[PDB]
Order: sequence, then C-alpha cells, then structure tokens
Amino acid sequence: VKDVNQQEFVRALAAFLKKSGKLKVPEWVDTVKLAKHKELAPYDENWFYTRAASTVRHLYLRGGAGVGSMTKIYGGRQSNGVMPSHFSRGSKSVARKVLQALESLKMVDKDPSGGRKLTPQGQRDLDRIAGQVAAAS
Amino acid sequence: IKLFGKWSTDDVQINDISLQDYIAVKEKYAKFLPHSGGRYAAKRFRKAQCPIVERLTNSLMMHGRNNGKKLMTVRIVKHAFEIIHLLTGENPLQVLVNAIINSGPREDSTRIGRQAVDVSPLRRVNQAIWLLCTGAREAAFRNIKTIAECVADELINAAKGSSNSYAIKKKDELERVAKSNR
Amino acid sequence: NLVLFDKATYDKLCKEVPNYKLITPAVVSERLKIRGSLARAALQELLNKGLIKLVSKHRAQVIYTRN
Amino acid sequence: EKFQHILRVLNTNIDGRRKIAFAITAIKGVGRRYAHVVLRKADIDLSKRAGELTEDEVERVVTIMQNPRQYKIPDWFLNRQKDIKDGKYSQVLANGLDNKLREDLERLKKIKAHRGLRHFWGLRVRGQHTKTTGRR
Amino acid sequence: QSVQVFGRKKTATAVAHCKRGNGLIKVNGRPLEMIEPATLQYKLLEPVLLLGKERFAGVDIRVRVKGGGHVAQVYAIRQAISKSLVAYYQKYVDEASKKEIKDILIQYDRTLLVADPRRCESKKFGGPGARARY
Amino acid sequence: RIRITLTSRNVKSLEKVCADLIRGAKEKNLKVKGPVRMPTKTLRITTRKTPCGEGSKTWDRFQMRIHKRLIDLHIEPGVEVEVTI
Amino acid sequence: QPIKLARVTKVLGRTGSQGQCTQVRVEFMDDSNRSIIRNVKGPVREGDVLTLLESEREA
RNA sequence: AAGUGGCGUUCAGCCACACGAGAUCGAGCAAUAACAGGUCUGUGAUGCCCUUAGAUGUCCGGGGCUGCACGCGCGCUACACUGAACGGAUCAGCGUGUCCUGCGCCGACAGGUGCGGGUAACCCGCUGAACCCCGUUCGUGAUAGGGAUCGGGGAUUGCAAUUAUUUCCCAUGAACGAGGAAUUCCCAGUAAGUGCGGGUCAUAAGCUCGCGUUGAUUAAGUCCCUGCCCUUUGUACACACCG
Repeated sequence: VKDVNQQEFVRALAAFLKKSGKLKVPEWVDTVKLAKHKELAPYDENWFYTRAASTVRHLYLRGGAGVGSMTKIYGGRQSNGVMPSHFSRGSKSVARKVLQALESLKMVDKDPSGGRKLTPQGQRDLDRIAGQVAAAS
Repeated sequence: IKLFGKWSTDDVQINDISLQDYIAVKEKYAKFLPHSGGRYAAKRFRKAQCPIVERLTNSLMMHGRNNGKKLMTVRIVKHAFEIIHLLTGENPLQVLVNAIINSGPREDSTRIGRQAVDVSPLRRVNQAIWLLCTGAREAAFRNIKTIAECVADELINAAKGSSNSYAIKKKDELERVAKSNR
Repeated sequence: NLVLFDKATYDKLCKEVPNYKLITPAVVSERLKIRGSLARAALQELLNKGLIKLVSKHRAQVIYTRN
Repeated sequence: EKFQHILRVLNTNIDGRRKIAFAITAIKGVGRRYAHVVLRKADIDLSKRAGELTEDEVERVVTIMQNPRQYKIPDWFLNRQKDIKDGKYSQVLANGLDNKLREDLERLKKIKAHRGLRHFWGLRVRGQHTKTTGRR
Repeated sequence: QSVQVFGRKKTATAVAHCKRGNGLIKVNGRPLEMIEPATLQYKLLEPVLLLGKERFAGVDIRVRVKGGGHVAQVYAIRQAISKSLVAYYQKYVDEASKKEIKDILIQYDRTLLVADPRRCESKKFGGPGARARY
Repeated sequence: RIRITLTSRNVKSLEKVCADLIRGAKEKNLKVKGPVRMPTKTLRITTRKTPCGEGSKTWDRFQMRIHKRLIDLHIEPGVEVEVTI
Repeated sequence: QPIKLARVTKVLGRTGSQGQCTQVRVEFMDDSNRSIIRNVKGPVREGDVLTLLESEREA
C-alpha cells in the first residue's frame, strides 16, 4: 500500500469498499460518535467505509493489532472544558465491529499470536487499489 | 539554479547600502525553504546571516497560540508569496526586501530622565520585520481576510510606500518624533 | 453577510470576479457582501467551467486567478 | 428562490440563514448532537440552509424531534429519560423544557431535599466551593 | 559493497543503508517524496537537488528512522542520506569525488554532515521548565 | 547452558566479579558469552527537603542505580548472583 | 538637506542610563573627512553603514 | 582560550576566525557567620507545663475541615479563521507495574466478561501521545468561539458519595471581543505551545516533580530603578537602630 499517498489511498479504498456492497455497516452508524472525546458525529455519511479502508491499511503496515490497538490508533485529544486536555482512546465497539466487517470479506483473519492480521486476499486487494491511485496520479 | 521552488533568488537587488549586508537573500543564503534552524541565536551577529524569509517566518509566530508552530508560518509565507506574485508580477522576494527598505526606521528617540539617536543597520531590519508581522497580525485578528492575504497586503503596501501599511505608519511616526526631539 | 445569491449579486460574480488579480473566497466575500461559505462554493463552480484558474489549494487558503 | 429568513418552529424563531443542522439548535431541548440525528433519520441533505427547506420537510423534522423513539432513536440519546413520575422516555422541547426544569426544582423543594434548598437559597448545588467563586 | 551511516537530530536516529544499484531512495520502505510532512519535502530533497541525481543513480538508499518528532526525523533523514553518500564515496570511490561532494554539502548547510548537540534541558524545581520560574 | 545474572549498585565491584567469572571459567575451556550489559535502572526519589512547609520549594533528588549484567556459559559484598539453566 | 550615508569605523562605548545607545565615531564615505561621532541605538559593530538623516550636529 | 588575527602594563585576559562532536552545559556539593527564620502536627529527638479515666489517652458512629454579602495569592480555560469542529496521515522520551495491561466477545459511551502475559531491555510495548501535517465543511457574527452554571439518566471505586468521589450520555449555553493602576518569569533546543510519566492514589490532577515534542523575538549591555556586597566616613550604638 506504500509508494503512493496514504490519504488518497484510504479514500479510493473506501470507494472500492463501498462499490463492493458487502460490508456489514451496523444499524447504529447514524447515532454513534467515533470516540468519547468527540463532540459531534462524523460529517461524512459513509464514515464506516472510510474507517474500514483506513483500518485494513494499518493492518497491512503493522499486523496483529487487535481492537485495543485500533482504539489507540484512532484516539486523540480530549477537551475537558476548563481543565487541561488529555489523550483519549477511540471507540471500542466501533473498532470491534469494523474489524469483524473486514473478516466477512476474507481480508482479515485472527492472528495466531496476538489479535488480527491481514490475509493474502486482503493483501492482494490493497495492492490493486494501491496501483489504481498510482496510475491516477 | 537555486530557488524557493518557483521563485528565483537572483535578480533581487538591495537599494540601501546599509541594509545590503544585513539582508541574506542572494547567492549565499538561498534555500528551498525558510526553515533551516541554523542556531542563529548563538552569537552577537549571527541573525544577520539568517535569510529574511526565515526571519519573516520566525516573526509570524508571535502569540501564546502560535509559539512552536513554524510549519504553519512557513505555509503562510509560502501562500503570501503566491498572493504577492499574483497581485504584482514582480518577484515576491523583491517585494519583501523592498518592504524592509521602507519599514526600517533610520532614527529613533531615547528617553532621558528625550533625545534623537541613530539606528543600527541590524535594528532596522529587526524592527522592519517586527513592524510588518505586527501589522498583518492585527489585520486578521477578527476578519474573514486570511493571514496569507494580510501578509501579502502588508508587504506590497510597504514595498510601495502607500502609507497604508501598518509598518509605514509606525516608521514615519518614530521618525517624526525624533525629528522634533533632536 | 449574504447567505444565498441574488439575481443582482450572482450576475455581479460572473462578470467582474474572473477579471480580478487575486481571486480568493475571502476577497470576493468582502466586496460582494456574501458569507465565506457561499463565496467558497461559488468560486469552485467557476473553476469547473474555466472562467478562473487555480494557483494553489490548501485547507484554509485557496488561491484562484484569471485566465 | 422562496427562501425563508426566519422560520417559526415550535414558537421559536429559527434563523433560516444558518445551516439546517445548527439552526435547529436554537430550539431549547435540542443541541448539536440531537439536531444531527433527527436530520439523519429524516433523509434530508445537511448541506443546505434552514430557509432552503420546503414546508413539508420542516414538519417532518418536528415529528421526529417530538417523537424520537418512534423513529429509532435510542433511550440514551434523550435529555428527559426515565422520568420520576411517568417514566416515559422523551425529548422535552422548548416549552416542555422549562416546565420540566421548573417542576423538578419544585419537587426537590417541597420535600425539603438538600439540592432543593440550595436552589431556593440561590447557591451552588453540586458541591462547588462558594468561598471565592460565584460572586455574580 | 554498502555502508550504514546514521543521522541524529534531538532524538531522531535515521540510519541510511547506501548500497550499490539504481537511484532508489526510500525511508522505511516509502519513497522520499512520500513522507507525510509536505512542507518539509524540500529539506529531504536537498542532498539530491544539490548533488544532482547522477550521483545517486548508482546507489540505493533505505533509511530507517525512529525517535524524535516529525521535524526531527526530517533533518535526520537528510543528514543520513548526505553522510551515507560521503561514506560510500570514501570506501568505494576515490577520495577526490568525496571532497567534490563534501564541499557542496558543507558550503550549503553544515547540518547535513555534522549533527548539532542541542538537546532538551532538565527541568528545575520551582519552575515550569528549564529556565522559567513560578 | 547456564545463565548467570549479576546485579549490583556499584559498577566497579560488579565488573570485578564479572571479570573473575569469565576468566575463572575461560581457563576451564568453557565457551562463554560476553557480559551482556542490561540498561541501568535509576531509582528516582524526589522529596521535599524541609520537614515542614516553610522551605522555599527546594526539592532534593535521590538516585539508586542498579546495574545488571548477565553471563551465559556452556563474589564481593553488594553484588547479587543468580544462576539459571 | 540630504540624507547622508556614513560608515562605522570605531566603537567607543555605551552611553545612556541603561546603556541602550552606543557612542560610535562614524565617518562619511564620500570623502575621508568629517569623522563625526554619533549615538546609535541597537547592535553596532565596526564596519556598519549608518543612514544619517541629519549630519550637522555632533551630539 | 590549543591554533590564527586583533585589542591589552603586548602581562592577566578579551574579541574575531580556522579546525572541530563543543570554543561559557545542567544539576549536585557548597566557607566564616547570622536569624529569636520554619518545624514539639515527621520521629519510641526532647525540657517544662497541662490533661490523665465523667480523659486532651483510645475506639466506634455522625458532622466539620467543601460551610459564603466580600478582599487577595498561585493556577487552568478562553475571548477564535495564526481558529472550533469532522475525517486522513504521521512522529517521542522519562518512567511505573503483583499491580501494569495485552487479545477474543458485550455495549452508543462509560462499563462488563472469559482467556492471557509480565516481579520485567523479555509482557503492556515498535509505548501508533498530543500539538503538528493533509482534506473537509463552518465565515465581523457572544457563532460550529467560550463549556461556566443546572436538569434527566447509565456505570465504576468502596463498608458507605447526600454537601453532586470520579466517569459517560443527552440537554442547559453564563461572564469573557487581549484586560485599569500595577506586577511576574525569562538569553537557546531557552521562552512559549503541546502531550506523556512519576509523586498523592480503594476512587484520583486544574497541583507538583520529571520527560520528550514543536520551537522563536530580543539582548552579548548598564547602574537608571529596585536589591545586596565592599571601601571610605560618622556614632553617646556593642542586648549592637527592633539600639
């Protein structure tokens, strides 16, 4: 997935992941916000496709992450009002349901040592999108 | 050829012979970016060798909010030179050096407990960049006009002596006080 | 100030703005008395047609010019 | 055309010039989070002003705004949930918010509870130190 | 035929593996022009823009970076790439070509071949930082 | 294979028994691995100097360094020895 | 009167209550004569070129 | 202050340069002597006095130290577009761990639950920190700035939270448009921004001790102010001008 821009990679991979209408996309994608340190829900309607494209991209670079790791990857600063701001982990159920959605596409499997890693099928699909963004740039 | 990337460093002349030595632009201090971190705050006259595009970048980080945010001000100077080259077809590096020529107070007054005294060539460029960045900062505190526009307008008006630049109004104010207190 | 274009304002945008030296969602918002949201989306339409060009695009700084 | 500068929704002037997701927040009892979810259930483009809405689309928002549970909005999203009297999970609107905010203050007062007496005395009720702060 | 030279910023240690081959310059597997900070993209290309691509067209460079921040890794990568070519031109090419490379990189900016020893100072009690007090 | 762990608070006495262990075992024709020096541990304790609250916020920093070296082969006061398999 | 251009040749010392003005003997560049002494505000060293707006009085 | 140049009783040294990882790096320790400085509430350090069984011993309940017309002292958050949000991407170090925590499930979050690892360069952990960077909407607007004040609920800690222990969710959306006279800190990886860790800790940071990150403006000077030091001078002071 390297050799290309990682910000346009997750946008083109999400379009491929949405055009391939097989993702789970739970029912509460319209009510949940992605973290307790967030004030509003994601502006984009298809945030579950954007996060799934970015999540499978992190597993390509650092396998065996798991839900606890993706919760830390997508964490950020938490404004506490009149108190100083600290780091806050992301959502656990959002990170867990987006990991199981990638497993339904046979792109992610349970890592034998730790959590979940990338499959040879997912590694192939990610490299195909990585070739499309290179030709389109 | 050495450039910022699109804007050439040559053909940038300096009118005042005084500031010709304390303005680092051509043939020796030409870098692709106004960000090198060369430890210029080490000796007495090390900042005189620092490029004025980086000194303009360092002076735009002036508030408790902007401290330690230089890649932002590099982007501001990068976008300001785009507006400068767009408004005036001349070289943006020429507009910045011409702004220092007109924003440098030649004389100042000191308090005695006044008295007009001369201004060193280094304090001219030191105060010119200070007056230029102060005017563009106050012009964008509450305004839809972005900082890249305020910095560009602060520099094109100073390079032309339009008397609308905040630096020109302050430069003429400090001189007329020393003119009456000499 | 203005949130949606009017017949007297929209025609004012399409005839004299493409003739400006600096075209920016901030400089066209001050003289047309329109808000930055409308001024930003309006300049994106002129870029698609071809009346204006694009000098440099960024998060909070989009610089257009004339053909 | 046919733009509405000031909308009258639930006896509350809604600025039509603002975005649809934030102009609703002028109604008491709804905020930036509850406004987005109501406008998410009712399929309406969020990239339009409040005055750009048709009169039919506005009335559909008021239905979900007053009946959130019917349009699949969970109970944890409501501001008046598990009421002490009827236990009806609901979203108190502009007029109903002040009637609810005033009622529970009267209930905490007639029973002579501590948090009710602190309200009647015009003091901090959540344990704040009032020695140096709260001086108007 | 390969050298491994490290460049050190405050805490960013970038080690460049200059090995013979084609003009490949990658940082942690990613190309040099693909590093996340685009504002500092020219700082990473200074060893290439000054020395020219013809000097790098015979060696592959694979930089591995860890430590420090975003900006510290930028100055550590360009320093590792600058010194890896110098150390390569010293052990496998003549010394005359080494001086032809060093005089170009030193005259532009000495921080490409010499690391600055500036590090964070220890905090003193009675103050918010190293120098400042309450 | 035997791994000998050596932990002490003074490097001079810790390397003194470390050299005698390598030299004492090298004469027995035993292939030994060199002394692997674990990262030193500094036990920081920053206390308040004054036994009351009148001091001018003067803190005193204490350190207790614990150096660790292991020897894998196939004693002075202040040095801990622990052999394994 | 024109704006005269002088060059710093010798830095004498620091003047002023707080030592903010440096007393410098500044000669002119058009001719070797007129080695006047001026009070300069800011960092000055031997070799600087000053822009004298008024060069009549010594002070 | 080794080399070179210059300034100097061509001395002590200073300034500028070449070379070089550096050309004043940051603590600790710290004399003679003084205070009626702090500490009996750190001590099974302690004189004396006082209380000694209806106790000032000691235990267990409940309350208080949080009480609020107010006058101040350290702080945090702000007054935004050099920005808030939403999303993408991408980088630390100090250090702790019998409690620190990893994975698979449950939940919107806070949680819960089973299986695990680590008495540790081994596991947490390649500490995927934040600011920052790149997109995306917001557009003088007391506003998508600010999140104070209150309502209704979900949890966790513990024997037990009401005077809300903390935490989460929804709602409520106040003063505050850079701040008077005054006043503080600071000369380079420094100020400042930014987050992390340790101490406190059953529950636990707006404090403090550390850590890295981003990273400047100005200054290489002066007794002008304010502080002490020294010499000279005066003294009827010597418990020493609190004379």
